[PDB]
Amino acid sequence: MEMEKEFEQIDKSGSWAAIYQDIRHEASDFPSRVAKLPKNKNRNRYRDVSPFDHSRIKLHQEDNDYINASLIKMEEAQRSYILTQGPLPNTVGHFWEMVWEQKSRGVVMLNRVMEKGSLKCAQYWPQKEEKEMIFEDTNLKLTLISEDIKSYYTVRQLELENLTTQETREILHFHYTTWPDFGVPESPASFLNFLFKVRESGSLSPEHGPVVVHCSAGIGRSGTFCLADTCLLLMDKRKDPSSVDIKKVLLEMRKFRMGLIQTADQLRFSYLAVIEGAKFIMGD
Ligand SMILES: Cc1ccc(CC(=O)NC[C@@H]2CCCO2)cc1
Repeated sequence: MEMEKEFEQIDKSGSWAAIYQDIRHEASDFPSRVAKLPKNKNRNRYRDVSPFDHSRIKLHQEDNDYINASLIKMEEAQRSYILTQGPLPNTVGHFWEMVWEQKSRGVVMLNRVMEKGSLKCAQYWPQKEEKEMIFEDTNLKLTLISEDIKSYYTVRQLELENLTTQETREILHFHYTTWPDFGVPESPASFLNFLFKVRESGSLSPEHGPVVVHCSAGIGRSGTFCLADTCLLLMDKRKDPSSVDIKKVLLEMRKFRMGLIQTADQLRFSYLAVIEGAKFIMGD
């Protein structure tokens, strides 16, 4: 069923809450035993958000291999994403270790460091060229190279150096800065513009490791980003773009990380973004 029509039918009926709870009821339940070990309590931002054991990212060290991050692998779309929480004071070094080990080109950030008067994430990147960061726990150095500040997002060029081997790589930081403290944006225009800038960069392409995507918990805004990308890619690839079922794509992605899309408003926003993006890409 053409999603634009399904959309107006849910809107006129006002059944967004009922659709959203049907998804919550049908979603996969897999074990998260590593996340709940007592040695990992200070590696988790929220007690109710854990990566499944089968899909979790492992750090390459014998000590403790645990990070709150999951590999979302979309077989038909031929896209992979790592979804992770906003790093904590004790996990900044683990975060950059994962970026290095997985060969990611891009980091996508969908939150501000402070929102609603509370800290949503650590200040994990350098704000001035001449004041670099050193993560001694993981033996990495991070330097700000350049910064391009626009109305809805900022793009930063970073240099990450493995101090062990003296290898360096360029990492692009895509920071969406205007998601509101409450609710979702009114128009998906600036979010779609942002997604097309990440795509243009090569960060989402198969010649690199998976893009690292985060918000505060790594399931809400982060969920919206990968559901919209994968849905628009499937509409490009298939003979009938109207066969793409956004609820079925979301349940497939929820096999790999729990809780993706946190509210009925985020579900409605995801529909709006896909419906609108399907147009501009090929003038519909
Ligand atoms: C939350 C958090 C924790 C740790 C760090 C790393 C850091 O800034 N370390 C200090 C020296 C001064 C120059 C090189 O690094 C950043 C952010």
